[PDB]
Amino acid sequence: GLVPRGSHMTSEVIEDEKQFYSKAKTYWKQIPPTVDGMLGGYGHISSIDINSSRKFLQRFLREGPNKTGTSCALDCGAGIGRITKRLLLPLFREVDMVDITEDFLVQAKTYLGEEGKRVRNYFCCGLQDFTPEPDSYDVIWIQWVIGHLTDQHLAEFLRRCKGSLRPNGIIVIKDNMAQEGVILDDVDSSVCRDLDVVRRIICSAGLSLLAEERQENLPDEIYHVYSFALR
Amino acid sequence: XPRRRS
Ligand SMILES: Nc1ncnc2c1ncn2[C@@H]1O[C@H](CSCC[C@H](N)C(=O)O)[C@@H](O)[C@H]1O
Repeated sequence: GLVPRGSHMTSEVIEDEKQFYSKAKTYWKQIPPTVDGMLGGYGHISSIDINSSRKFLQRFLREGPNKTGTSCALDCGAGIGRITKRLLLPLFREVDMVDITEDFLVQAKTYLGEEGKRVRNYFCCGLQDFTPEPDSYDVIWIQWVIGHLTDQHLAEFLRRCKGSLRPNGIIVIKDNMAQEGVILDDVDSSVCRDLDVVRRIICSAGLSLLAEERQENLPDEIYHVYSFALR
Repeated sequence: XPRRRS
């Protein structure tokens, strides 16, 4: 028969792309603009996440003959700026944020406090319609949002990001990974993809893998989380 | 963000 043991691409699990996006936008509009909101009830893990991200990223900034710069970073799917506040602003002179939910970007101005004065652009846009500026960012940080893009949109977005990188720049994807296949969450209207699917999409965007690391010390019940450094 | 495995 035609029905496979499991799905391995978004076209197998997304019935209607327009509705996939509109339902996700509606979902996020209804979430409190708080760290626990950003983390789906896992606010208590935020420091574990941030401290691992810092160690992961610092190697590129501090080590080697071709160091990644610290001028400008872009936080993608940034929400209220949880990552911008604790990871990026302390490391980069300037940060831009892009998120589909305007109210989160508005809350960011409060949440980020005085250091938030160094957030330059707050872009209210879906990543699928966003073009980061060519030759603009040392680091493009994409966390806990790739499941909201279709395969074609994710591939193209990553390709646009590649063009946005300054010399020695990197893209980091940090996100949920499925054990096998592609799984639809029909509540928040997102997918979770396995490592092979994500690797295929990275390759299709013309990106090379620099590092790949599974996040330790996370809640036992949640999807595994991986960080990929790319350029 | 983090999500319980389905
Ligand atoms: N298509 C899309 N384009 C841009 N942002 C999106 C999006 N779909 C969902 N989002 C945003 O993705 C975020 C997921 S919550 C994670 C927030 C942040 N990355 C952090 O780790 O703290 C929300 O802020 C939501 O508004």
